[PDB]
Order: sequence, then C-alpha cells, then structure tokens
Amino acid sequence: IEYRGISSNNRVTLDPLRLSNKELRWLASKKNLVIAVHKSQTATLLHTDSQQRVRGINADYLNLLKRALNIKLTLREYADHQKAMDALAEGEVDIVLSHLVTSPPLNNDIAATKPLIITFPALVTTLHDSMRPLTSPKPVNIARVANYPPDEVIHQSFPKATIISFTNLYQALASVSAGHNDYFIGSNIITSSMISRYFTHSLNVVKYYNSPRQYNFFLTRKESVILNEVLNRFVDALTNEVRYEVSQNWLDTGNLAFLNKPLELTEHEKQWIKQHPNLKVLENPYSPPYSMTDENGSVRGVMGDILNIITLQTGLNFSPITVGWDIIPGAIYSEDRENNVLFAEAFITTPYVFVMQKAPDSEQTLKKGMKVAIPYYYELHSQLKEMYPEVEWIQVDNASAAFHKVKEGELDALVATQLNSRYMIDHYYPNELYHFLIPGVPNASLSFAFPRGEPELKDIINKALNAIPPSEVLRLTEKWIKMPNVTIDTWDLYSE
Amino acid sequence: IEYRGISSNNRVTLDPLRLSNKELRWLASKKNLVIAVHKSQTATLLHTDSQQRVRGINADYLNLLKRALNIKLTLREYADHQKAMDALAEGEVDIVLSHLVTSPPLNNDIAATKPLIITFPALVTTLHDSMRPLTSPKPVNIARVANYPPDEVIHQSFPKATIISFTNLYQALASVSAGHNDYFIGSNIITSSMISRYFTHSLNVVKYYNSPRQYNFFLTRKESVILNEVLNRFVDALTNEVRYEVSQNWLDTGNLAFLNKPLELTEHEKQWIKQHPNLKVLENPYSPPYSMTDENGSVRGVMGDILNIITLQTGLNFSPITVGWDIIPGAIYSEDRENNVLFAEAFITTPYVFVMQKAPDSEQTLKKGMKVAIPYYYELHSQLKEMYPEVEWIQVDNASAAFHKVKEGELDALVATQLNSRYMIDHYYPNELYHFLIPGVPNASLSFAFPRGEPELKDIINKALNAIPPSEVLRLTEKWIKMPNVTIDTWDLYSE
Repeated sequence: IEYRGISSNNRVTLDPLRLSNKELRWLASKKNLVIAVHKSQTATLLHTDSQQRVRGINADYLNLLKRALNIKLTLREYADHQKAMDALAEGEVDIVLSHLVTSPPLNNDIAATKPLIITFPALVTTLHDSMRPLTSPKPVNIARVANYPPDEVIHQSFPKATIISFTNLYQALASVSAGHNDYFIGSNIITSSMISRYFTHSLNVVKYYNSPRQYNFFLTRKESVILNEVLNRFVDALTNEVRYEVSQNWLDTGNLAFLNKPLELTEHEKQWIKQHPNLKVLENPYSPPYSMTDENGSVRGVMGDILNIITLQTGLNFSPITVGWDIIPGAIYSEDRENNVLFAEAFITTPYVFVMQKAPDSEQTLKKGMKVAIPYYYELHSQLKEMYPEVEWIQVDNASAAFHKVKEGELDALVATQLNSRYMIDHYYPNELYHFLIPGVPNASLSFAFPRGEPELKDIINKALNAIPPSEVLRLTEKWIKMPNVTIDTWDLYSE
Repeated sequence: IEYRGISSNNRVTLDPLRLSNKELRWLASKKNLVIAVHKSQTATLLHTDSQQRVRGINADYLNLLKRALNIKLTLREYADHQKAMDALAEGEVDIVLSHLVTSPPLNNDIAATKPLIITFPALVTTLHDSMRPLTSPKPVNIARVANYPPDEVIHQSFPKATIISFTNLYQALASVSAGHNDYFIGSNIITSSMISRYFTHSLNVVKYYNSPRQYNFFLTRKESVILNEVLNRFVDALTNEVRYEVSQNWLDTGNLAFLNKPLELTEHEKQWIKQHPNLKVLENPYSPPYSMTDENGSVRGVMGDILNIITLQTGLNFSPITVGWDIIPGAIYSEDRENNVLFAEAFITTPYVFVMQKAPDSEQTLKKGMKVAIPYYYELHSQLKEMYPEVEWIQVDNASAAFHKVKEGELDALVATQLNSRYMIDHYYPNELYHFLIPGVPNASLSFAFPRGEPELKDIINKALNAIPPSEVLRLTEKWIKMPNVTIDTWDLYSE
C-alpha cells in the first residue's frame, strides 16, 4: 500500500534483550515484519526524506526495534487508520503503530503493548507573559488542538476560560504568538517540538501537567501471542536514559523523556506518596533565578520548575504557603541549619561572589574600612571576619534589597552567589554593578530542605533529583536568567 | 567422574620452558596428568561446547600447560569441591584446579603454585550515576555475590551500606541496572566479562581495589615434589604480556591482566613507593573527559582512572582528597613550563580545534574582527596572534565556561582540545556548536607532571604508563566521553 526505508543515526544503542530460544527461533523464520505507520500531522513523530525513507522519533525507535530483534522491517502507510486495522485483521501487516491516543484500544481482537511514546500536556504562553500566574479565576482565552485536553481539566486551572479548538497545532500556537489567545495547552512532545522550529522567539512552555497523558502503542492481533510478548520485551528495555537520548535528536527544550518511566521506589515510599498527595511549600526570600514567586504566591524560577518536574516523576503535588510546611524550595547546605532541617542531595553547585559598583576605578579586592553586606543565613560571616577583620561586616535580613544599596554607593560590596548576582545585575542594574569570586571560600550547594522527621520525602526527592539530566538543570537556569518580568516588588528591592 | 577434551584458539604461544633433565625424564615417564576441574557459574572461566570440550579462560591456560610441559591431560569434574580434594589425597588425580578463592587452602598436605588467575575487586554502577562519589557516609544499597568481599571491606567505603548478597552474579548486576541497588562489588574478571556480554550500555566499572584479590591455584599433594616444581616453572612464565592476551578473548573491557605481575621496578623505586604514601594530587580546572572532581573532591575522568590503575600496578598511594602537591593529573607538555615541572612521557596526543556555532551558513575559517577565546595556560597565544593578527585574541580563566559564551554569540570562536570540545558539545550544547581543526599548529601531548625534585615518582609513572596497553586508554576515553555529570556547577558552565 506504501513502501519505504528507515533514515536514522544509530547513536542510541540498547543492551541485548533476554529472549527465549522459542522466541529466538520465531524471529529467525519470521525473517521480516510488516508494520503499518503513518505520517504525523507535525514532523516530530514521523516524516519522510528525499530518498522516500522514514524519519523522526518513531523512526528512531523502529530502528532500535530492528536491531534489538535482529529482524527486517517493512514500512507501509495506509490511507486511514481504519484500513490499517483492516490489514492487521486480514494479516497483511503484523503490527500497526498507533497515532497519539489517550488510552489503548479495548476490543479484544487487538492486543496493545505497553506504551512506546509517553507525552504530557503543557501550558504555553508568550515569553513576556510567562511570569503571570498559571491559574486564574478571571476570563481568559485558551487554545487547544481538537479536544485534547478536555474541558474539565482546563477548567481546573481556568474556570472562566473560553476554549477555542483548532484543527492544526501551528495555527493554535500562532494565535497565542499573535495575541488572540492568552494560553495554549496541548501535547508536549509536539508542542515543544514546533516552538523551537517556528515560535522560538515568541513562545515558551510554563507548566507541565501530570494528566491526561498521551501515548502510542504497537498493535497486534490477539492470535500473535509470541510477537506481542517479544514487542513488549523490547519496550521494557526502553528506560528513561534510552528515551532521553532518542528524543535529544529531535527536541531542544521540553525533553521530558527522562521521566517516562517510574522511579525505583520502595513499597513503603509508594504508600507514603499515596497517603500524602499534596504537600505545602514554604515561601523563600526573593533569590532569582532559583526561588521566585508570582502574584498568586506560587513558586516559580528554577526551583519552581524542578517542583513541577518532581510532580510528574513522583505524583506528589505541591501547593503554596507563606512563612505545618513540608518543603523549602531551594536552600544552601550548612552544618548549623542541618540541626534545624533535613537536606536533600545537592543538585546545583555555585560560588560565592562579591558584588560592587562598576566604575572606572574598580579594583577586584576588598579594602580596609569597607562596608560589605552578607545575609545572616549565609554562615560565611565567621570565616570572612577572619580573612577580613579590616572590613565592617553587616548582616542583612533581605539579600536582594542590598543590591540597590550597593548601586547607590551606601555599601561597598555585597556577598551573593554567582547566578543570583548575574540575574540582579542584568534585570535591575545593568552595566551598574559587576562581581568577582570570593577567594578561599567553599562552594554553595543548593537543594531542597524538609522538616526533620521526614525521611521518606527526603529519600523520594533524592531519587527524583538524581533522575534529572544535568543539561536540563542548565537549560532551566538559562530559561530563568532570560525570563522577562511583569512586576517589581518594592520590598525585595528597597527594604530598609 | 566426568571426562572431556580441550578447546582453545592457540593465538598465544609460550616461550620454551627451562626444564631440568631430571624433570624431562619425569614428564616422559608420567606421560599424562589427571586434573580435576569444575564449571564456573559464568562462562568466563570454564564451560563446555558441542564436542564436550573444555573452553574458557581456564581452558586457554590448560592448553598452554599441555604444550609447555609436553604431556597429555585428562580433565575430570567431580561432584563438589570436597570430592575433588578427596581424590587428590588418594592419588586418583594429580592436580585440582581451584575455584576463585581469596587464599589457598590451609591444609598442610596440599601444595599450591603461585596464583594462576589473579583478579581484583571492582565497584560497579550505572553509567549515568558513575560521577557519584566512590565513597559515602550516606545509606546505600550494595549488591554482591555470596560473601565476597567481606562486610568490613565494603564498610571501609560505605559505612552505612545495606549489603544484599546474591547467589548468582547475573541477578546481582541486573539489580543495579534496574535501579534497585546503588552499586555492585565483586571479582573483576567475572564482573567485567559479564558486563561485556549483557550490560555493556548500562553498567561500567568505576573503581578497582588493591585487595582482597582473588586467585585460583594448581593444587597438588605436597608429596609431588617434581610435579610442584614443574608446575611453578609454568606459572612463573605467565608474564603480563601473556596473561593480557589470554584474557583478551573473554574480556572486552576491564582486562586487568596487564598488571597481574609486578613491574620491573628497582629496589630504590620500590622503597620510595613504600616510604612516600598519601601522595597529594593537584586539582585541575574542570577539563572533561580528562579530569574533573566529584562531590568528594576526588579526581575523576580518564586521568583519575589511570591513577587508580597505576595504584594497582605499582603500589603508589595517592590521597583521595585533592589540593604541597606531588602530581598534576594530566597536563599539556610545554618546553617553557619544563622550567617549573617534570613531565612523564606523553601517552595521549590530541589536536587543537576552533569551537563555533552550528549555523546553516557556517564555514570553517576565522575572519577579522572576530572575538576568539583561548585559555591563558595554553601557550598558543604567541603563534596564534602571528597567524591571525587580524583577530582579537582573548585569554580566559575558565575554558569550560567559554563554550557558553560562544553559544550565546558573544564570542565568535574558542580554542580547545578535540575531546574537550566533543564532551561539552555532546552533553551541554548538541547541535548548537561544532568544531574544526586549527591549521598549522602542533598537537597537544598529555601526561602527568611533577615537582622539579621528584625524579623517582616520574620514573615510576613512566614505567607504569609504558605497561598500560593503549587499548585500555582507548577504552577509558570511550567511557568518559559518553559519561555525563551528576550535578552542574554554575562556574563550570556559565560565563563570567
């Protein structure tokens, strides 16, 4: 009905599958497999090159399936989905690779493997409206493709929403890019895909949702018992590490493949998540790009986005609270404060810097009789007091508000972390301040903190943190250093 | 109780044995040796094939023994190990080839040769967790086979470790690959051989230990004075060169047979090793894949692993906490730097490359007005300004952070090492950067460096490096090019 080839780099490789000898003999005389595919509406899942070969994320997985089983593939695209299923029932094809669906088919003449592709819904807005709250009780125009996701899930975040269903993904994203619709919500695997290709200058993702996910499946006849158990053996070998590398070939931002598969949790940790589904997040002082809050008091910044990722990884949900709390979104490890809280393993390391006025006569040094501010929760005060007994050291309640005091010349310097200084300078005092490293001081190690009788939440977050690729933490830090603001807070910038 | 033959690929031929005339008459009159063997649980040491012939690592050595002594060999498998030892008492067998043991049996009848197979403990983890520290006071789950190594050894590295003891090596390694257990530790010649077979893309060795080693022996009755001496003649002729080629056929990675036997060290050198322990290693800038420091401050990367190997070769003892220094782990040779340090002989050469952004209109030369960064400790600034005097050449303190500046368009190019650029691009900026060779410059030559007054250490490292096969260095760089970090450091990756 159609014939093709596969076009893919074999950069991703799989361990050998453990197949029975009855399965190994079945594959050898089967020799070849006919799979019914189809071009996706967007190019991400499956497209064709000039040599009439197939390409995309689905092609990369098919390439792995071809090698993991040591069997030949024949790719056909039928006119519709129904003629493909007719060929499956007739025996013209062995497998049908389904389009993106919300659930597998239940008719028992069909057998479905475990899901191949697993993707999540994403909230998309303009780059200059990203810092606005991700929920609203006010009227709002929300775009979507077809009926994904349904009305009621959109209404949990925007109860007064007017939903506009588009035929096409590009058209729906462009309507937000122009300004007709305030948000778009849709499948992330294809939304992140196209934003980087067409709307990179104008749109970005601000939130992932845990449900309702979309999948595609391999589909066989119910009679093809051995084929389905072999296909399932191949899909189980597709770990978060394997899925991440496959999707790296086609996604820049929005690669959530590292959390397609669950984490290795004890049955006690799984019961604990089950009995504590919604935890409270203590509010941090303003410390961009790590911990920031929007007008609704919800955690944004890198720590806020990591919390979004942890939700998809673990199922835990987090709600705002202000200064019965359960998690601190971003904290500096210290020996003293460990007697007050419990620390997760560090996932960001950063150096301490001195922030000073950028003038012609600037020297990268402290001087006798300078006024240098340092936040009280950095217990560097004792060590700098001995390195610089010459300096008048001023403990401060509000770290971010001390930048302005340096800009006005009241303070000679201020102690901060590298990227916290870069944000404050670029966003609020460009070309007015600079920084340099503090010599002879250990690095800061950022992570989450908890109440101290919470071993389960600590051990669970540690597993989730260890599962996040470091390049995703780097992309998130790039994202939030460049993120435009919509408000200024007088207290975070001018207190005292 | 069960009888076989010998299968092997005679790729290794041994030098003729210096045998006494009295011994050749004994071998001529004996004419045949009854040797009790046993099938290892893995195929690496001993298995059988189609014709019921012995095959494996033990088989290749038995083949060499048959040709070294020019005698016939009958191999028998008794029920358990105690029945083979019983048969050796009554004289029914001449030799018993032992299983892997940490010691030869105490029995004061039983004579053991020098060790035949020599193997070391190995710590194993998943590839994506390999940058976690090799020791930790934190709770961990360690998998092992039976009771090797003992708990007191495992607790030296992990005092709060839960040790799960498996009966079967495959299941133990599978538990680490699936994420249930954090590490595995066990006999290397068995562990790495099975990783080559089934876990090549999910498990790898991260550390070899000096002790407790494991061996197998030729066990005879002490009555056999002539048999024992002829057996020791054979075992003494198994040089590093011979053992490495025998293990080559069954181990693709982690083949430590090149350090089974001691190096040809002088008396003075051996005394220097034993009388200068806890040698101090200088910390290098973040320089992947050659050098980088984990969350413990320990040296990792290719240079870090080669130090671990050098320790197993020579007994050199390096401090795990880096810095009054005794060795620079990896350094580019320079004739003018030789006034400050001594260099070992180079064992890796690599060219310099320009890093630029991957655009459609990219073309592989510089232009004038371009801002190109070069590390200040590279001594190419002299020559590069004369070849490209129309270019603005900027010295930088942080080579790894300059990659980001090129990505952002603030720099036009960056001077780097081929594999240094390959790592940064592969892991942090894929499809956003590329590189091409710098024309008309020599290659950088990598080796260890030492203070001026340490000739003995430099002479030892030279002998050790010469004994490391280049394929193992190639094996190590493959591993570290593909290996990501476990955390990000903002100073390593974010510019100024």
